Amino acid sequence: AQYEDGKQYTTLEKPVAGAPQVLEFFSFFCPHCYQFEEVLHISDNVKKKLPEGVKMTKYHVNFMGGDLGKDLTQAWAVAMALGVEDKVTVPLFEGVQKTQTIRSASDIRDVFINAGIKGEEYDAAWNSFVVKSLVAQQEKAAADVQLRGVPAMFVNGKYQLNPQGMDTSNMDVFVQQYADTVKYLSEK
Repeated sequence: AQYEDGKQYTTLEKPVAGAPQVLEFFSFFCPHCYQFEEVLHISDNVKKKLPEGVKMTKYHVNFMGGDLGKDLTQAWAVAMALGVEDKVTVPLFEGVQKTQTIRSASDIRDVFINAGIKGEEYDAAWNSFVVKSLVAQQEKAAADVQLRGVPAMFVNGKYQLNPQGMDTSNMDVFVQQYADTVKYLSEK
């Protein structure tokens, strides 16, 4: 075939019912995740090729960066609750991996303040039970699907993208192949 199990995707031997359609995992500590966001714009190009009425979900993970990794998963919960993903993603990435100015929860908070979220509103979100369950959601979904590596994308809780089995000479070709693969898996 042109798309083969084990080549551009693997299949979960234990499928995850009730899963979000397109589910993506990342960590602000994850170097390929940085590329995926800043250089490749994977999420965005996948979206552009998906049907619509297709929900796209992105979650942070705990297993990188110890204590700060968990702070970042709670911070990403705040970002999702406030709808400000598109305003903090880049400075969180650069703060962790480029400038290395994020070392504490307070430094994470600074990024949100600078992006214009109000102090009171951030701290209230940070401490809210809506955010707590949004942290639990991120953890449960990672737990449902065996997750030991990022970046990772799952489609309908059954198919996992396998970018190792795609071409990397051309960055644009890689992205298109990746997005086309998600679309193919989507209509499966």
